[PDB]
Amino acid sequence: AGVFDIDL
Amino acid sequence: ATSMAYLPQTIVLCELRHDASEASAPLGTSEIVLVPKWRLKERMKTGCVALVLCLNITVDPPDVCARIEAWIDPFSMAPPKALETIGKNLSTQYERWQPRARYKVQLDPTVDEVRKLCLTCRKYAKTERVLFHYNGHGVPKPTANGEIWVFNKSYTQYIPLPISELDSWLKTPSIYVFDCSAARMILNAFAELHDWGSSGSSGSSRDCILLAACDVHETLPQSVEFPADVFTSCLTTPIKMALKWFCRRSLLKEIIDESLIDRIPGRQNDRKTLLGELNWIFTAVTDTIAWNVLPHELFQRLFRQDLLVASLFRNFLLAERIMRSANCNPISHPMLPPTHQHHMWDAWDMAAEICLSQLPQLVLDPSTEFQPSPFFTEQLTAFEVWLDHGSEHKKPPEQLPIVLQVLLSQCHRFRALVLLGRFLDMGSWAVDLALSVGIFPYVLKLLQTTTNELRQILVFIWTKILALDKSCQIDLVKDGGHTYFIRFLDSSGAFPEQRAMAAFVLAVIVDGHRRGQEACLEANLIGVCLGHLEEPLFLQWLCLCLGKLWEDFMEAQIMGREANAFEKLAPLLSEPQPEVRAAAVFALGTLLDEFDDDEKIRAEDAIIKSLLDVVSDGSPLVRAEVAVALARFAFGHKQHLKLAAASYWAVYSQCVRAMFALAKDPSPRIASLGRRVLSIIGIEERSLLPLSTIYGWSCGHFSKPLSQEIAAKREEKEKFALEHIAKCQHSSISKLNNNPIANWDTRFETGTKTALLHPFSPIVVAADENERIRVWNYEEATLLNGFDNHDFPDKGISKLCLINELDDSLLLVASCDGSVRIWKNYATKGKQKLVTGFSSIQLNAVVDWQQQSGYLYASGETSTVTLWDLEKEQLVRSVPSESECGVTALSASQVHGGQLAAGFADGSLRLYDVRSPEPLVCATRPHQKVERVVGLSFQPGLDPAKVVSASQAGDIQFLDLRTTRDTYLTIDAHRGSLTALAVHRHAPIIASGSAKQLIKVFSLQGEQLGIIRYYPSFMAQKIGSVSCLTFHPYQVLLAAGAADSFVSIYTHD
Repeated sequence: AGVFDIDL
Repeated sequence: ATSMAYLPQTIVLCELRHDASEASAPLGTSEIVLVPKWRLKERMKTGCVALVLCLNITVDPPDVCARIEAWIDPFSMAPPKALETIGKNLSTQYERWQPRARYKVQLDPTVDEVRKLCLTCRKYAKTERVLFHYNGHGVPKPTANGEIWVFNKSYTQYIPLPISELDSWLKTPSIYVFDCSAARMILNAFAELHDWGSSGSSGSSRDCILLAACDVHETLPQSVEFPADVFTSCLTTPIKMALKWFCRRSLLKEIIDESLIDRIPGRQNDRKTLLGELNWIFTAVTDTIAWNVLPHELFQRLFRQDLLVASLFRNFLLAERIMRSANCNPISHPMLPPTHQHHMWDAWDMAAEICLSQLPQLVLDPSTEFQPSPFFTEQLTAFEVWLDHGSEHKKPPEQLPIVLQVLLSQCHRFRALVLLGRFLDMGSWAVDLALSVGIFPYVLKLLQTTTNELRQILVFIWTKILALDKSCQIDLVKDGGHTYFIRFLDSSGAFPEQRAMAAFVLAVIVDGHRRGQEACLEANLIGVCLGHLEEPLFLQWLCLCLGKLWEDFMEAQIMGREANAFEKLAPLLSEPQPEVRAAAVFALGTLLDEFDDDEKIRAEDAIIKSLLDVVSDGSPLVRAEVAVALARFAFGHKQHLKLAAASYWAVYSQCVRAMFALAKDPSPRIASLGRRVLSIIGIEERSLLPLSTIYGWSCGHFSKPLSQEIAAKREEKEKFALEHIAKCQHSSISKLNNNPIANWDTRFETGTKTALLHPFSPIVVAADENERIRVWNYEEATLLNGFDNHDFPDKGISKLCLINELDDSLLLVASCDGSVRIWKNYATKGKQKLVTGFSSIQLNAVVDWQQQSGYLYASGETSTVTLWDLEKEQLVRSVPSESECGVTALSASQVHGGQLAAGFADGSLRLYDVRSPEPLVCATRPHQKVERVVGLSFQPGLDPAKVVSASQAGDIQFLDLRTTRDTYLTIDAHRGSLTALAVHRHAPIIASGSAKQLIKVFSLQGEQLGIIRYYPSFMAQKIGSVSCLTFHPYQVLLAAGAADSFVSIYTHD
């Protein structure tokens, strides 16, 4: 959904 | 001092369920529905990319040194290999921003080649966006007739391709990049291609986006410090360009090896490598500028919609800056404000210098002693500074887009989330700002983070989000987010206010959403909640959650029964908090839906019985909920309830009682609900049912963050009172000034029946026999307000009292049928709202209010005195009077909480201590005629002695009940027909009235202080109901009214 990546 | 008995600190009915002017929210009304704006569902994709490259190598066009392109020297490779490599490079340069899209290259093409290129791209990416990249460096400049230049086969001529025919080949969803001189000329052509209109902005219509390198007159740079590919290499390779520009300009250049920029360690994805962290900071910097500069709608389209347009428009702000330095001014079609020289490029310049100096030594050895840049930490601190000072609707916080970027890395995740929550807390506007940046999906993905460090903050963030926008249901359930909060309910993580939020978040997840209900049903949310049922907000929200879960969903209802939910919910119907009880009624209410018994009939009979026990509740909030559950029940049992209503005009006759009871309720909003329930039965298709409001009202608690002048006017009145208490007591009170200070015409046709002097202002209140309420000023000789206490036909006034004298007085108005109505703003010209209304006594009702204890005592021609606790709005006690005749008069002591005096129809007198296991303290006759006690009161003092016992016979009897039964002192006011009595609160003085027109003031020792004779205004000879005698609480002011139509006021000169 977002433009930027996420780290988990 | 002991005079703290005289000044009670107990405030009552000043809670959020008793709300005032703007908000009719309190209850009755449905919750405020919203209409969102941040909504563009179409996550758009650029599916196909056409790179057109018009450069003859060593053949300049005749509109003329620097010649690098796509970071290649085109002279170094020879023309045909050079032009291949530049095509390959530029493709991969773009491809890193959008790897899942098709890239087609066209080198020194014909018009015919460009036609098929464009027609093919459009045919590939039907609705998806197509990107056209043009590079007209080896051809002449675009015309004022709106032309691009290409070739013919043999490369002998420059052929003009008009913009019209390009825009025919590509269509609606498309975006353009023009890296050529005089590039505006193309955008001006585009603007004139279509008919003007089709929009409400500067000059738009289609979904055609256009990036161009320079203005109409301008030409691209020629110095060697820039390449030819400047605009492209900004847009497509920003970091490499930004640094190479930084070296050659700012630091002066010859100190720093420039080619280290090509050999920067790491990859662009890893935020923990020096390269990717620099790329991260860039995105963060650029994206922040765009957000603060652009409006909501334009930013969302360009910077949030398409991963590639977001990249291109981010990287365009670097072009905005660099090109500028080289006599070039680029323009996008959605135009966007001036972006260069923003206080934020400063932060980039700093981070890039700190990077470039470090770079020299990381090459000496891959030491990986790469210190993460302070940038992020530095910026979150400037967000904290904003959150303290100027933290209003005083322009956005600026750092907000950067707070989002930090949520993407564990590095400073907790403080970012903390500060975000701190920001969301300040209001709906701040939730609207956060969601606009694009916090929703990242905060949503964080619902898979097991780190207990977070969860307490994450529940709170989601509380604030769901308090604004209910619709996030769908997204939360689809990702299994609901489980995150169910875990939190069953967690060992302390603090039950956090658990209420969890229950609220789940209640909203479930609210009218069967996908969510079913998901939470499988997740055992009935068990989780019901486990806790064995703090008030937490209890409130367990019920609201449970209620919403089974609502219109019979599987859950079955599960609730066979988990004994009724057996656990029912005990909350007694709880002191109205909010809780009302929520408990809701939950049991939504469990619903000849001679037969299956499982459910046992439950639903037991449920409705337990609801009918709370029909008579003191809080209207509760009563409203009981009527809705009754409406629901009434829907299902019309067959039975009509037959019950036939004979009235097992359990169904009880329901009919309650329906007609509700229809005659004092609070008219409850009454209208009762009238509704009746009409459902057919006394005078689901859409006719009234809807519960307890959930909607409670939700407002969360959409609200989680003073000094309150004490100011409190101490004002306390100082005034304490002083006037001592003066009332200590001044030797003289005779009555028979010249009255007013003789006010009420215009009551039958006359004044009861009256009330205000302590801290110059106000009278009077009441008709039909309960019209006037508010006469005596210092201004004017009317402040006029009422009708209720519209019902059967009228009758019993009592007028002030509630919260020390801080904004509410006017209690007791009616002879036992109804009690409490009004705010009764002194205002016509803005006077009913705060609460309930029926005490469940006749000739008599009532009294005790501010000290919060108790309302009410009785009349009944066996019992009924006790109401108004902090709870509950029927705390039913005391038997033990008289076998009616309570005619009723005085509660101001000083001693709990202790009550009562006069009786037979002339008898009783003390009660309502806080004792046996309430009746003593029962005495005094005065011995067998006529009703018309009035009584405790003596002005600090004991349980008693003026009391004006009998209608005419004798006022004083008695001290500590020592003796018989009387202190008798004074014969009147030969028969005593019609009223007045006993001062503090001053040693009393007064009494007769049906023979006459009023007599007396000392407390028994002296006459003044006779008065209310003369009649015509010859009816009916001044026979001298009903309202009453003293000013803190002053020696009498106030007299009768069966005529005048309220006269007196004083003692």
